[PDB]
Amino acid sequence: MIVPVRCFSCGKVVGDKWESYLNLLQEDELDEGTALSRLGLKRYCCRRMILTHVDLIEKFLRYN
Amino acid sequence: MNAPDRFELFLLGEGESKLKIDPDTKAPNAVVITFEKEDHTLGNLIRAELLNDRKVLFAAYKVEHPFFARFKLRIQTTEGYDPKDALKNACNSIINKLGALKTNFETEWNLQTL
Amino acid sequence: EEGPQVKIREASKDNVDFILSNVDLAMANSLRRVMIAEIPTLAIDSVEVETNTTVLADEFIAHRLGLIPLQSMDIEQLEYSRDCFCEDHCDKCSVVLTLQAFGESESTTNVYSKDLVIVSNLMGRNIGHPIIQDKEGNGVLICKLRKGQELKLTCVAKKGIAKEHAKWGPAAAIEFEYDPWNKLKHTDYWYEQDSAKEWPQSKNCEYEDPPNEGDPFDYKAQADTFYMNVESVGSIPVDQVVVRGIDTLQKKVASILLALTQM
Amino acid sequence: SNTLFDDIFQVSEVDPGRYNKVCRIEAASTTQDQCKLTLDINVELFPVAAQDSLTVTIASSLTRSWRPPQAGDRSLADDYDYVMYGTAYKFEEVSKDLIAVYYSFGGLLMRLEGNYRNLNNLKQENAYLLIRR
Amino acid sequence: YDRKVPSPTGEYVKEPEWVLETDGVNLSEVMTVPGIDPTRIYTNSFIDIMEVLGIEAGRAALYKEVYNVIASDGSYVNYRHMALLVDVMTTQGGLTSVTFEETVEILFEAGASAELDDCRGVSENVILGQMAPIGTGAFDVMIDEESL
Amino acid sequence: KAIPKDQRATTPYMTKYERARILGTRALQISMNAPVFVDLEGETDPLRIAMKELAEKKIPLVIRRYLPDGSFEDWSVEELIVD
Amino acid sequence: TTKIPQIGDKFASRHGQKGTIGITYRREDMPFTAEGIVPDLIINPHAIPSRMTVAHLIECLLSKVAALSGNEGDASPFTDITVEGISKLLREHGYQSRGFEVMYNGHTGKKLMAQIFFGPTYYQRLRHMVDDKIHARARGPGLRFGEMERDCMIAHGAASFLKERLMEASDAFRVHICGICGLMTVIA
Amino acid sequence: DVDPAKRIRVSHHATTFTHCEIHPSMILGVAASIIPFPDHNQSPRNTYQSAMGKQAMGVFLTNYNVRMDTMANILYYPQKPLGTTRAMEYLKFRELPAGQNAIVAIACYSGYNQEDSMIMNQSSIDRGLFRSLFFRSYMDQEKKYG
Amino acid sequence: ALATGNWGAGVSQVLNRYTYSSTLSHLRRTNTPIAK
Amino acid sequence: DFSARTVISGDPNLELDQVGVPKSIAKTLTYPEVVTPYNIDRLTQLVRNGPNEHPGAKYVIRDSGDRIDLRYSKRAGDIQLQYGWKVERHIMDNDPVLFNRQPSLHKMSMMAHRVKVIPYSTFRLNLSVTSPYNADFDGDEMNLHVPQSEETRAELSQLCAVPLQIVSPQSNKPCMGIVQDTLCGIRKLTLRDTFIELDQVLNMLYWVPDWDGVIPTPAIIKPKPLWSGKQILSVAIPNGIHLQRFDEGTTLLSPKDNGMLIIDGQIIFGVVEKKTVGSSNGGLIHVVTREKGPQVCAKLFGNIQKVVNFWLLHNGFSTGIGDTIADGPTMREITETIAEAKKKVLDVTKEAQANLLTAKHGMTLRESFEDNVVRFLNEARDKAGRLAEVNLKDLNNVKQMVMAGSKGSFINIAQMSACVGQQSVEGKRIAFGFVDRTLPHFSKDDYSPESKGFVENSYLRGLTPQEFFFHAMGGREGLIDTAVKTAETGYIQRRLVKALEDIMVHYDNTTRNSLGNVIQFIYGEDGMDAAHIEKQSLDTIGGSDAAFEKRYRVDLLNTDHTLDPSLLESGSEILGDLKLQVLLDEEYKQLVKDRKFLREVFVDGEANWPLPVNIRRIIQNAQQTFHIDHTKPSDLTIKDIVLGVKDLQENLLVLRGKNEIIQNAQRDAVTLFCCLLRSRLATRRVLQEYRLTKQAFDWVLSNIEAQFLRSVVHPGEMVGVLAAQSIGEPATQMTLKKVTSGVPRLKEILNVAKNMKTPSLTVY
Ligand SMILES: Nc1ncnc2c1ncn2[C@@H]1O[C@H](COP(=O)(O)OP(=O)(O)OP(=O)(O)O)[C@@H](O)[C@H]1O
Ligand SMILES: [Mn+2]
Ligand SMILES: [Mn+2]
Ligand SMILES: [Zn+2]
Ligand SMILES: [Zn+2]
Repeated sequence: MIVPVRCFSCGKVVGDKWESYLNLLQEDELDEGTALSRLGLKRYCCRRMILTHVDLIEKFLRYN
Repeated sequence: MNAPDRFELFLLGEGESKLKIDPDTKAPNAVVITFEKEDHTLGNLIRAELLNDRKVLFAAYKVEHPFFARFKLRIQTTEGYDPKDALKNACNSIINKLGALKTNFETEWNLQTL
Repeated sequence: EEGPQVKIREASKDNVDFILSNVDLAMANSLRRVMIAEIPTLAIDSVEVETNTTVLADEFIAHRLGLIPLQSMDIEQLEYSRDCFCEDHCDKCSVVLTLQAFGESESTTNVYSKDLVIVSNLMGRNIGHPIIQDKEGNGVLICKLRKGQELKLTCVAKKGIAKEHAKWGPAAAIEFEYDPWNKLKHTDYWYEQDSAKEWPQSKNCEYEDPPNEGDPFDYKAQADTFYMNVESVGSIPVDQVVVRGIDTLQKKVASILLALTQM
Repeated sequence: SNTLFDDIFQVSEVDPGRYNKVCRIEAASTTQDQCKLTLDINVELFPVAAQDSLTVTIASSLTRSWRPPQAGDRSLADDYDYVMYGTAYKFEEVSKDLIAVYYSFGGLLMRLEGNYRNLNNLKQENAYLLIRR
Repeated sequence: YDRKVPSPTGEYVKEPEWVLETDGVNLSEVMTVPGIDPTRIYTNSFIDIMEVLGIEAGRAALYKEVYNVIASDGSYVNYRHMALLVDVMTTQGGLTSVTFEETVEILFEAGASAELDDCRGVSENVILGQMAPIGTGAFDVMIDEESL
Repeated sequence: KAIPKDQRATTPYMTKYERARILGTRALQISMNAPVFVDLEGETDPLRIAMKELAEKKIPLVIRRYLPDGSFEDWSVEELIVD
Repeated sequence: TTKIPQIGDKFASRHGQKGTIGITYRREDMPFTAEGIVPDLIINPHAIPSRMTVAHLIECLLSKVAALSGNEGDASPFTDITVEGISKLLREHGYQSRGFEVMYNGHTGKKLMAQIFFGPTYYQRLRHMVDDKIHARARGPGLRFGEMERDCMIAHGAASFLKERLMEASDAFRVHICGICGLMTVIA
Repeated sequence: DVDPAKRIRVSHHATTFTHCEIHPSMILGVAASIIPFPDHNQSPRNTYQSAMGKQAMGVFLTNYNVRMDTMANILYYPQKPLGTTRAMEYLKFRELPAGQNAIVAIACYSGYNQEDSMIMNQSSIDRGLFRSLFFRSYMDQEKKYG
Repeated sequence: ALATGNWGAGVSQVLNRYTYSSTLSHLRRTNTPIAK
Repeated sequence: DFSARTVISGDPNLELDQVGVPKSIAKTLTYPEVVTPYNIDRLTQLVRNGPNEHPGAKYVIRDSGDRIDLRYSKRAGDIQLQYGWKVERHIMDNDPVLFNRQPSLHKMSMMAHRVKVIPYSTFRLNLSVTSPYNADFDGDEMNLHVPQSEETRAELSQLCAVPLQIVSPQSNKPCMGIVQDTLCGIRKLTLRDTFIELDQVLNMLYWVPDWDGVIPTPAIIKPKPLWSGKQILSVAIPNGIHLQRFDEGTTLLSPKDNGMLIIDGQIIFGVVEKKTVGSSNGGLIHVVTREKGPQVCAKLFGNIQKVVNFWLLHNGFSTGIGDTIADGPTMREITETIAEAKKKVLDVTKEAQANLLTAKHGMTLRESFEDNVVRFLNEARDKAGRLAEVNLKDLNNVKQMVMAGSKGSFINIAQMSACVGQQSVEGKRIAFGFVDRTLPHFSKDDYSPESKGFVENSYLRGLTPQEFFFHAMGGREGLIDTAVKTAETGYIQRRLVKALEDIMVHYDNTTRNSLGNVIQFIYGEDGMDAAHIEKQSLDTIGGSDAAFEKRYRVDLLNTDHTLDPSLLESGSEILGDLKLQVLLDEEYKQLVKDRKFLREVFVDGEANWPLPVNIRRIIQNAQQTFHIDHTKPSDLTIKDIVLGVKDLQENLLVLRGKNEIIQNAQRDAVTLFCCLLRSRLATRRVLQEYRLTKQAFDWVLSNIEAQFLRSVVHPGEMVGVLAAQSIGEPATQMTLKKVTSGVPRLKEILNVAKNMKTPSLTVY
């Protein structure tokens, strides 16, 4: 619904990287993989976390 | 639910001990100790040292079911040599080589930048 | 200093790559495990919810609060709540943190873990503080509000071990390798046409001599040298994941000598 | 307490077929027209090549636990490179008016054809096997 | 087809033979055709076997139809289970197929026929509060006054 | 309608069903504080006790076997061979 | 309620094979890659060759590349996506190219003789779980014993059981009975 | 000179075409449009997936908090599949997914995953893997025809 | 008739909402009452 | 009532006969246990714990019939039990309970297990009980039933308990074996090259719970102490167990490590796979059951599992996409394989197109054409798949499963890696459901492979759209056929059981209905229990006349054809003795008749037939047990043998009546077993082959006789139900030529249908 706090599998914090990841794509124009590796998410387990997040809360916030 | 609390993996119920030591019937100068609220971390380590001891005739451990944090270690030794003595000898070495290693490390880390 | 030998090759606030040298696989593996499972650490483990008009449910939020890593350098000097003589919690067994947020702005207001206020007496032990490692010093995103929405909470942290719930774990991944060439033949490589074309060379191979095709297999060799790399989440600095890691084992094994003595 | 056959062999052939650590020597006796060895060996612990040659002794000691080296730090009823320990399962292939005794070393197998040690080769297990290069 | 037959020296050998196989069945009449072996003619219609060759030959056809079915899938069941079945099907002398308050209908008939219920079934025994004379119930147990 | 002790034609071996029923009738009795005939060389478990009983041949019971035609033979526990 | 996964809950890939969780292991105890990656889930090889679900295996290869490279991996049917191509790309990225990795046993740290096909695959949590599914009716004041269960008990010969189970608790009434006219006419 | 790893196709022996397919993957329905590589599966299995998908938990609508239905399952942390189909775009499966990308090993390891069973990572669970919300609504009417 | 399925009956059913694509699927179902 | 139902899971750490029951379920179900001085203390404690702490209790009932409710009861902490009260206690470790997976189609779907109380919420089971219950761990649930009295507990443990159902009557072999992992791995463990080192050895050894504590001696001493995989498994196979088996050219030096040979409980040669340790006619679990009994056999499946899954946990095993890729060169050969078959097809086509093809005899031209193209295309699929099999290596993990026996077969290799092949709907190639075509992407009158459903591609490679759709047509037909099978089968099964349910064996050995009618004058025509019957070869039947006379003829009056004097002590002294010769002529005449008789019974010459008392394995035991030297003459005499074997025949009793009729029955019942007997213990075999001593010989006999007597069926068995369930239950795994077959046939049989679908006469 919202970035998860850590990689389910390794524990790395990943919940402090979502705003940046998204800034890194739309503001500095990197392809998703280059952007991930810039946030230091280099094992495929963490990469999967950000790359396949879906921020549903952004929809949930539209209701009154 | 029917899930046993997680604390049960490291913390002794009422009435339980760290060790129970029992004589083994099968062969001489043998013992079986059951360790509670422990698992492989200890169990493979005590074990593997017991085997660096040449008065150690047998050593082996197992966790009989993965649901319970308990292991069972069987030491057999040469005539005259108490197995509980072989397990002080072996827990002793352990502590000593680690001793060692936290020092070799605390060192190597001020030799260090970043 | 004779015995098990160390050899850091990199270090960083966050990771420490090293090489253990002159030790058994078991003690190596054991230290790996301890670092993963049994180093004490501090983590939200109770959450009272005064108000949540958020779009997330409470246990969803709670769960997320248990996961925010909290400073833990001085955690030996916090007693486990279950050893303390207080009724429930207090300042010897617990930090208490507050969280209030209100979606004041029109646009969407984020709640981050810097918005966590400690509310209890620390006795100047360095614990409790939300850890912060992003450029903006937000740390972790906890929630999001809309204009009109509210969330007020208290939390209690408590000392704990990842065995009991991973939130309490300090370490994150732990690289661990040995014998990169395969000399020990501890593994047997799968392949279609050629084993060496088809498997990638470990970085750890440089550090070690390739074998020579003549050399008949060495039955006596053992596993003596290990390539590790411990990565910290941050509640505990790294060197300290190891040192407390070695130290926790050493206490495990001493509780075993103490209880032969009591037999 | 004894030893019980002992001779020197010529290696015809070394088949590994399908295995990696293990291979099947076909050897001859230098001496007898009659006495042969087909035998399975751990080639990683003890390599072996075509035409190499072998001093081979069955023996029968120097059934209680097994206890590590230590007795083994002086006490070697071996001056050899290579020692196995098996079990005879025999079939006394008593074929032609030559013998064949069979032997299994945790499943690494042997067979001796020949004749002169019929009143020699244990009916029985306790049987070691020993090789120098 | 190949047919295992003993050879002049005693051992079994293959000896092919032609065989005819038909769609449709006229056993009584085809049996009688010159040149065939009437002693080895077969059909998968066990009814016709029983009509021409009798109850026993039908029983043994029927088994062999049952056994074919079960082996054609490739499984194996011991003889005696299929033998039991096929006996149950043929013991009256022909081929018999095996395929608060209700029921009253049936009890009225019982009445009027003077039905004698042997009381060996498990339901009847339930209604009566008893064990059925099967397995562990097929004997009685009594106190051994004759012993020291 | 009864069949003299000689001339009895049924197996001299105990069947699995008789054995099961004996042991269990007897354990039912031992479980209701019925006197026991054998040395409890520790046992507390009534089935187990009963089986000790059956092995020492101290179960005084008789198996009445009906034949399909109404007629019956009586075989004692003592006498039945247990295999 | 929040439902946290448990022994007993059901899960599936998208290739028409489910399972239940038969136990959980904390991460220490799981096998690991030299990079210290550990599995979230471990499925048994015996579940594969008969069902011939090669698309599972291909999804896992493709999915490893996708994660490593940050692209969405094209799994549609009827294209020119190939394993060979997938495998190439994954080799470019440093892994052996059929998706095997060396792993190490958790309990010991020793390497594993065999290497292990390891990769992300998309799994679904399916509804309908050990808590909805467990009951246990033995009174105080399926799940039955029907025709077929009786028949098995007859087969084993268990008459006493069959009487106990199929009784009434409807008490045994007693009754006198003439031995000439079997009826319950007897004045007692 | 064709690619040894491509499938065999049997060429246009046709100069009379009147039409052409838009895309062959459009023969499939909604459910089977979510299976990756169905053309590499034995056919009954794609049939069994096409049922199970209907039991998976995801986010059925963005408005769940405001509905009140008999029963509902929302997964904490839906992830979109690393392996998708081009049909999914229309089915919005990336936006309202029903699944998570799990790191999976295929291995014999302890014997507790035999006979269509699985070992799952407890630590992974602790940190949220496959956790979901369940909601039950109960209703009741009042008085009636008395 | 909308509340029942009373028509030909199973003609009207409650819309599945387990998951987004189970919904779409239900809306796109067909049924045949009653030689291959 | 007194029962629970949940989800099942497997567990390698439970014994075959256990079931794990969650603690919550164990505090819900209860057993009424009577206070006595043997249990008043335990019952007391269980009362004080009460309903909600397990080992506890929910009610106490006194003298009165008064029911004391421990959860409410203001006196629940203060009960002083009396002898003769009752306590309803929670179930607890080792109570017997009955466990059942529905549908219960045969009796081993309801077996008694020993409780083990465990945490979490699933009922748990040993992997090897799975197959009788027909259960797996993807959802399946099963029901557990608690017996309520002492007699009922005895019935369940002394007749329905799992150990007693290892060997079943259905097929006179085991119905439980080693499966899945432990089967993949026992083979791996047992290869030539698998050696283990001391650290891992001792942990494997301590893993077997009743290892005597002796470390065995290593098969390698020399550069290094290394033990074999063989030896370590052997620790779990008990002493005095012998088994041998020859595979396609196994010898006693198995180049390939084929077959199997095991002596005194130690593996000598052979890799262990499904033929040895599976649920197989004459493998280890069938041997161990009989030689040492049910309880040890049931331990054995856990000691083998403990060992082997330990080893496999540290060895590892996996499978992956790689295991389905065959070589570039293999692929080209597969693709040509396939191209040639499409050219065969193309000629047969042109040939029918020119009107040159002939049908033969009531078979249409087009039927001929199709029969030929489908042979072609199947023959291609198959060659292509043999191709791929061959090319994969021993370390190919798909292959390693197939070789073990644990999962998968050739067709699976083939279709994954080489080619899926011709799809079919109702026995035929995909039909023209558009007018003269199978899909609109093709032109009309196209009978080619592709047009009619040949799928050339493998799964790895992927299907084309047209293939894809024809394979779904295919597939759908088996989904349908499957539901029709399951439903047809279930109705059959119930009707057979209702038909046969009252048939029982009686204490006259007769099998009868509830009327007392006779169905069979003796059960099974032989009076045996099918559980005690094994496939044995009847020796007299086969072979040439010369060969039978070398092996059995003893001619004491002929210096070439007597018993050499090294066979027997008396050997010198019997040469030319006339009156021994008279006995021996008599034994031969009976061997001769035997062979004639049997060749009339078995017209075919089939020598291997189920009979009770595995004589070869008794003799093999005698040989082990008396340490028998092949190198010394025996002290048996001619008369000892010849008359000893005649006397044993008289005591192989099935029927015991004093009249002539029952005697004839008895003799007829025991004829075939007596032929196998006289063939196996004939004089020259006893001396020249077996080399028995007098003492071993006398042991052989008295055992034959005890075992024979223990195979007889027991009166009271409900063989009806059994028959029916034995025939029905395997008619349920008919999930699957041009004669009506399989289930519809079998409907056609039991129904006695006037109007059968394919009636046929076979005329020789
Ligand atoms: N051990 C096995 N050996 C041979 N085939 C198997 C085996 N296990 C599963 N199958 C095959 O898998 C198919 C169905 O798979 P599935 O996983 O749905 O079985 P299942 O677990 O019994 O299904 P369910 O429990 O929902 O009834 C069957 O047609 C069967 O042939
Ligand atoms: Mn299944
Ligand atoms: Mn199932
Ligand atoms: Zn990660
Ligand atoms: Zn406190």
